[PDB]
Amino acid sequence: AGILFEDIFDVKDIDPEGKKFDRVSRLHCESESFKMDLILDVNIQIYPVDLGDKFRLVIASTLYEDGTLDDGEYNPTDDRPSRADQFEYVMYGKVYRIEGDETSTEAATRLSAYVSYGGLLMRLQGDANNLHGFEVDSRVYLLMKKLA
Amino acid sequence: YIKRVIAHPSFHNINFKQAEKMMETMDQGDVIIRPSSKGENHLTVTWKVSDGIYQHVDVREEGKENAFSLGATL
Amino acid sequence: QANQKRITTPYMTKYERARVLGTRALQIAMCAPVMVELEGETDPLLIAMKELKARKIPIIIRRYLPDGSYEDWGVDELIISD
Amino acid sequence: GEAFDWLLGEIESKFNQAIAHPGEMVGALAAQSLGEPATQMTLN
Amino acid sequence: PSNKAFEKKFRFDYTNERALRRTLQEDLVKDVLSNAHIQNELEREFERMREDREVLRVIFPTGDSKVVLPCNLLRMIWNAQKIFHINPRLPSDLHPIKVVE
Amino acid sequence: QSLETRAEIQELAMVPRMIVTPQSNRPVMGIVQDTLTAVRKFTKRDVFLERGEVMNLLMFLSTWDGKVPQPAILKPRPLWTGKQIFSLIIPGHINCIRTHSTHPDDEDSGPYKHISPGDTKVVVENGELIMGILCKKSLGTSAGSLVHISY
Amino acid sequence: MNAPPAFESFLLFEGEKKITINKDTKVPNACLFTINKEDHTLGNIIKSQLLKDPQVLFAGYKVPHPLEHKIIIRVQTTPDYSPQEAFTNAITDLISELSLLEERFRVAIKDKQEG
Amino acid sequence: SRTPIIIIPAATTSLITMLNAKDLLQDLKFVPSDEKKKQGCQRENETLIQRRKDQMQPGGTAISVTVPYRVVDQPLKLMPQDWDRVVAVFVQGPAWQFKGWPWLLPDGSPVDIFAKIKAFHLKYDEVRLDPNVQKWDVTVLELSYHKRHLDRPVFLRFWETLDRYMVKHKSHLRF
Amino acid sequence: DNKKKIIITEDGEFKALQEWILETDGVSLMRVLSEKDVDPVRTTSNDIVE
Repeated sequence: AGILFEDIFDVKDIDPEGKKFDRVSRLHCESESFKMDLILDVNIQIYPVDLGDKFRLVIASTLYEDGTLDDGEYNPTDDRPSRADQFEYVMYGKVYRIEGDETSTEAATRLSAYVSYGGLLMRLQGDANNLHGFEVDSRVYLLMKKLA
Repeated sequence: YIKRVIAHPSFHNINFKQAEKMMETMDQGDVIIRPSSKGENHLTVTWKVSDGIYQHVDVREEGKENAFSLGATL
Repeated sequence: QANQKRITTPYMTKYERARVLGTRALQIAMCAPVMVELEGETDPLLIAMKELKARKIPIIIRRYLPDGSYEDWGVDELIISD
Repeated sequence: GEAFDWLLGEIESKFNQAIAHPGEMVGALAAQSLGEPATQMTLN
Repeated sequence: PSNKAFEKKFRFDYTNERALRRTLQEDLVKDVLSNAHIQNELEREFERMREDREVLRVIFPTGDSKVVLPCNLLRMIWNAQKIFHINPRLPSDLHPIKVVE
Repeated sequence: QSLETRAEIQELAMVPRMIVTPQSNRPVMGIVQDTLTAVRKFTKRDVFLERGEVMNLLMFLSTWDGKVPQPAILKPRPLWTGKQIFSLIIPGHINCIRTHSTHPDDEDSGPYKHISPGDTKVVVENGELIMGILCKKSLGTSAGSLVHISY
Repeated sequence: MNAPPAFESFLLFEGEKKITINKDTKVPNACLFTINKEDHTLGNIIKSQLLKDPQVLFAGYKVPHPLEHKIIIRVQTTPDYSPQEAFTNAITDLISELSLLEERFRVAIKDKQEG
Repeated sequence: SRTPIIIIPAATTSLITMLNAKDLLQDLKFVPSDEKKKQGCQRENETLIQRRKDQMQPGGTAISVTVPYRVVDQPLKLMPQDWDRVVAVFVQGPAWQFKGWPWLLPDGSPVDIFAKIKAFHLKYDEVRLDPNVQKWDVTVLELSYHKRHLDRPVFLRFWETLDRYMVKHKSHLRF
Repeated sequence: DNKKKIIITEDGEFKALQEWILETDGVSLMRVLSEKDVDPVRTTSNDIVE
């Protein structure tokens, strides 16, 4: 499959510290199935989001359901079936940091995975077992779909 | 014969008799490339067919900027 | 100062590089025999740079010590960084 | 282990690159290095 | 750093086996725990660092740690981590005696 | 006037060899004036570029290897960020951390230390501008700037 | 004293070629078209038309120096297509659009003049 | 069999030669062929490479698999199935080496072969890169003449690049 | 801190203590150094010939 994580999130706050950029807003969301915490910068000019919205979020290492990997280069003329077809907002990024509450003697119980989508930053935080596909320097896709 | 500039292991700026003299003590199948008396666009390849027997092959040079240089296509 | 124990730096200095390249280029420009394959090269400085990278410059650097002695280093015995 | 070995080689290389070159006219260089900021500053 | 912090950060701890298992691979852990020559080498390493620290205190009698030196070691370590795809969240195969030597 | 003086100048005094000065062990040249003001705007978090604009800019990148990177936003429309293009400009795989001039003093001790609300922490990792707004502190002549680390 | 003649920006010098074609060797199916004595007018229209072609992966142009009169157009296509073909088809499309526009402008002028 | 094959240039002027190729790829360290001639190593027509690679497995477990690799100095004497098994060849420059191979264009340009299989080029950083190499599509590996600690990263880069491409293209073969 | 007294506590940390210092208008370094209660290790002058 190539899916690292999936859940449904509720938007709980937008730009709590005030708006920092005109076309980008920071979402603070919580998921219900896995109790994950999310901070996500979104291009709201092209994909507007309102308080209390719900969306399905998928983090995938590939867009191809057959699990094939990508070169990381724009391939606009490829027409293989793509996960992106099922989703409205798709970003491509890189894991730049993984933090945890591990001690010198104990493995982490809570992990935080940080991703940069060309400078739009995401922080996915929760129980370490949900975040075991994330590796620093790996490229991921973020798939988002509002649901009513 | 005209001197040339070819930094090849088997190239020697010697006349035919000089090449044979040095080639008598060499092994079978060895090759010595020397300037060709035919002109400035030719090269002579001498190889030892057998002890005491030597074959000279004339190689033409095409596409050279100077006479001493090696032709682009041989 | 017997070259058995040469005590100066085993690296070619930047000043030695500059002057060796210049001197060899002038020699090439004056029809000195070349030490590498020139394939499609004509500028004497570029040829001298090729020879330097090939470790073929036929020049010896004589380094004078403050005491008055000297050490002779073949240009190919020195480490070329830049 | 591999990264550590690469690191040792890199440190040695950079250190040797940092060493002063005989022939360096450090007196003139020091004179310029103190005079230029002097032109940057004021009388009072 | 204070004496306690200095010892905490810089002195290799070859007694705590759980922490060692977190940081080093199993064979290295067994070697570090059992071998006594290695443990003496690590203790000598720390004593050398303690003497260095006293010397530094003499050289910089103020607490100014900012110095001008040739090789940016931290940037080199970061470069090594990236070049060799080091995963920090896994035990390493680098024997601590290999670092000292 | 001679090959020897020409070689001297070439090997000792060309502009690129002079990029770092021994007066203060830092670069003497940085990015100035229009380029500096513009790059600060270019690397803001909300700078998005279309396919055509990206292709034009890549037209002006002499070291470009000819591969268009995957856009940071693929849907609903393909959009590249300023940081992606600038990452294409950065050489090799250098690593550098700096702070933008408007970086708040208490940010590094609160949460969001590694996810800056204002995009005021510059992180170049593996030759890629992951985060942060570039300015004089990152592209100027101060010690430890990006141009210094590149040199 | 060092002023270039004004005609230098649009008159080809003796032996100068209007257009040269080279392969871009970094990537496959990519060509660089160098055009002499042309500027943003042609370069921009040609690039925009090329971007309309779905088999063109990359199209861009630049003037290397404003005091010189050369433009460079870089075109990459899919392997089932050629940058030469894309360039030719782009010029044909632009000519067609201009011809239609001229006809329709003539018709509109006539309507306006009659009443 | 399923062991991949690597083709080295035949000329001795290249920075990689049969004996030197085994050392470079097996140990990921550089040794000039001149040093090996001093050592008097015996050149073999066929050579084997034993590379230890950790296997990506679920649960984080790693098993140091030692997949052999086959190196052929002379590629003409290979059967068609063996030619299919080939996955990598180093280009030393001139094209006359390649002529005589399958999948070669009538003109003589080997671009078809390079499209089908991955081709690298190995040379010192200082040396100007062969224009004939630049026109084709072959990766380039730069080795410092003096610094010997820059070889492990570059040969790791070669192995990683060959892997990535090969797993994408041919998975039946034991990468 | 450039004129504060910097000590190392028994815990091994640098600590800056505020203390009184005197600045003069002229210089008699030898006599001032020999005054009681004057620190003869740190008391200095800005007049290099002295």
